[PDB]
Amino acid sequence: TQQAKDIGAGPVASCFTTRMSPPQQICLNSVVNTAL
Amino acid sequence: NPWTEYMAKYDIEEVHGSGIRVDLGEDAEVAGTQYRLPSGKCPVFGKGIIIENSNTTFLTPVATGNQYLKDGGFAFPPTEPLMSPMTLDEMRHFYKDNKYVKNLDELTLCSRHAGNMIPDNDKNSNYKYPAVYDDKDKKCHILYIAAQENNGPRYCNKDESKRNSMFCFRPAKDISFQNYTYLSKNVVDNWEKVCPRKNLQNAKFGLWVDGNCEDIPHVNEFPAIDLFECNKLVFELSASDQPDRYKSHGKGYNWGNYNTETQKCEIFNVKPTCLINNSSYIATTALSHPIEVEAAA
Repeated sequence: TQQAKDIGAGPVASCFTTRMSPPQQICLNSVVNTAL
Repeated sequence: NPWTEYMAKYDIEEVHGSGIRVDLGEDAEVAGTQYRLPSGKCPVFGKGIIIENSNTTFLTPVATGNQYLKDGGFAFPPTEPLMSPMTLDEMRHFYKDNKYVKNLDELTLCSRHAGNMIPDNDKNSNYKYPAVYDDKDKKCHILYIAAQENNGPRYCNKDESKRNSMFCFRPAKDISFQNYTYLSKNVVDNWEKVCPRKNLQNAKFGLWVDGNCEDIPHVNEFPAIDLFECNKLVFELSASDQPDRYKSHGKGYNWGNYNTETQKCEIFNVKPTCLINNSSYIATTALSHPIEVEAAA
């Protein structure tokens, strides 16, 4: 996991908010594969 | 030096400021972990990612739900409302009301669109996904996976029967990637002025010394059948942030003088500061598109 971070492995995310107003919520239809 | 501003776009350390082959130039905190993020300020023309021993193209969405890992690529999975892929038109519509973004060129718009998504754990809004713009279909593809290279039995597995194991992959330029442009969150909106794009016909990169443009005094010669293959080689040897000890800050073998007659890609790793008029040469960089040439005119 240290070396994963070091190669650019990212955080898991389920939904997102937008940076640009108006703030909007956006969700993945399903969970990203566990092995990431 | 009358060359100073013309040559400003070629000072890749300054105008790009990050890895090119692998760009992981910044860190973004999310719940106390510093994730590595692409951060280069220039578009990387023609770069894509190759998944080794695989038919999976990297713009395929990441595996979600019941899919195998090795069946998905790198791109955002489907969302509601659907954020990726998004065509140029869709983006112009979606961002029509935004003063800063609405009228951006397609590449910067694609970068700002990818950088619009805050992951739900990212209380501080640090994390911005990179993107790939495909200018044939005119579609922006947000990349869920920011990683660009992973090799060695340690961290990936090439076995096509183990479909939930991590795939190996590497960045590349390839004729099939000609229409792809790889975009960090930091792509500047004036990249057209301050970043390389076109290969310079009838020109050889040089160094300005005491009133004269001198040849690059030491280069690393690779044979190459054409300009495309030279650009590919320069890309392979260019600034890389792949394992702030691991950051290149844009330092590397980023420039090439391609001699079309001897078919030599003359590759070097210091910023050039002038041009020499030589009908045998085309001046390329790892950032430049591997096809487009600017007329000697």
